[PDB]
Amino acid sequence: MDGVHDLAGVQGFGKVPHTVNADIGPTFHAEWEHLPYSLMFAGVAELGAFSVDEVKYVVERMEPRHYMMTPYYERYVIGVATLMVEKGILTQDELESLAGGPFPLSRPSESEGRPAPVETTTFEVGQRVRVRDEYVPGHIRMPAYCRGRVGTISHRTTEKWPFPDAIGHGRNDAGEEPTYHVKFAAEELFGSDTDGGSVVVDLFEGYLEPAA
Amino acid sequence: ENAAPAQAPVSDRAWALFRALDGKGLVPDGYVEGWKKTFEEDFSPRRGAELVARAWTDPEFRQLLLTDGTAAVAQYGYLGPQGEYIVAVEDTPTLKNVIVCSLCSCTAWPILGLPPTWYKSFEYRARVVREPRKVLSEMGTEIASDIEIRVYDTTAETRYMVLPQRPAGTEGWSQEQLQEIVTKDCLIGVAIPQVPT
Ligand SMILES: [Cl-]
Ligand SMILES: [Cl-]
Ligand SMILES: [Cl-]
Ligand SMILES: [Cl-]
Ligand SMILES: [Fe+3]
Ligand SMILES: [Mg+2]
Ligand SMILES: [Mg+2]
Repeated sequence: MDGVHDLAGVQGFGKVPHTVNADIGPTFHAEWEHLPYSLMFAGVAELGAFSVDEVKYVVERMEPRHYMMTPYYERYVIGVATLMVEKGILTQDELESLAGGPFPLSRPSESEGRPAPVETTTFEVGQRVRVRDEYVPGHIRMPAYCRGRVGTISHRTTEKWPFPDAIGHGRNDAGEEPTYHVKFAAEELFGSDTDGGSVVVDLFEGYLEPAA
Repeated sequence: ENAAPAQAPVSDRAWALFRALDGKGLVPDGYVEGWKKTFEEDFSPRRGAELVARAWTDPEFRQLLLTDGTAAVAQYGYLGPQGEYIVAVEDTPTLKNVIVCSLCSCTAWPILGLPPTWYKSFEYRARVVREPRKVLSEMGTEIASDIEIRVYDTTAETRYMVLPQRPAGTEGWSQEQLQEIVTKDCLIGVAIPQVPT
């Protein structure tokens, strides 16, 4: 999903709000902030109601202006609440009654997702690959800066995981794939407008193809 | 035009989500309190620092950490949620590594701790993959031009830690002494370990 959450390469932001080894304070800065992750794990591990991928996607589905002005831990409060409503566990009415006011949720999905690809390739370390030039309206673990770009394989994982574009929509056809550390030259991704060396993106097999 | 939506206070919303679930018997006794304790006391960059200090003083362990990070971390019992498939990435005289999650916040929780606010900022997420040298400079870390910067974007299930170079002036130090100078920011890759005067 080409949403505002896909921030890598966006220009115009200011300084990162940190200097090295500065005090970051406690783990949680307010008494509620442990709740979104805790309740995420309840939903995944105890209820079996959703996957972690569905949590990533529902945060992607926040209305874009809403995403941009919401602090990090609040986005996950909104996202977990939204999944609980969508899955039929809770109602928005009861959330708003308990909250004593408005509790706007993420927007409905505009895509049913897509299955794990049927035709993929097992790549080897040192091989050149291209990121498939595809557009996915639902969930995908491919930042747009690498779409269509060429890099080389630095690692193939020894484990395999469900394809995000399926499991992020709660589908039954996510299969399993390894991922690949794909190293891109900075100039492949941003031309002359970069001061870096290389970027390594961890890409599902189903996002890749042999380079020309 | 472009206004925020009306919202109850965030604390009220977060505790409303807890109570809605808890009141349906869906949250076990002590469940969120137990996770709070794990997040605050167990998941910690002190663990990654221990791993770095061991690698610096034990060539066999260093090789293991760089080839099968998961196995190395498992020897210490530090695998866990958001930290099941670990890859450690080696700085060298000509390479500086840096970690980000441009899409959200993905981090090797058990051995780095939960991410700091700045790592989850839109500024870091947008800029470090495109202009890491300027970002690090602004944060207080000068990386000379003879050093390639390599940014790892945590886009799938691999969870990373940086193995920084060991600084001069630490020869013969104990693992405990070494650990003390390996900070959270060293593990993320935005800082280099510092040796006092
Ligand atoms: Cl609170
Ligand atoms: Cl250019
Ligand atoms: Cl292919
Ligand atoms: Cl911070
Ligand atoms: Fe993330
Ligand atoms: Mg975009
Ligand atoms: Mg030495």
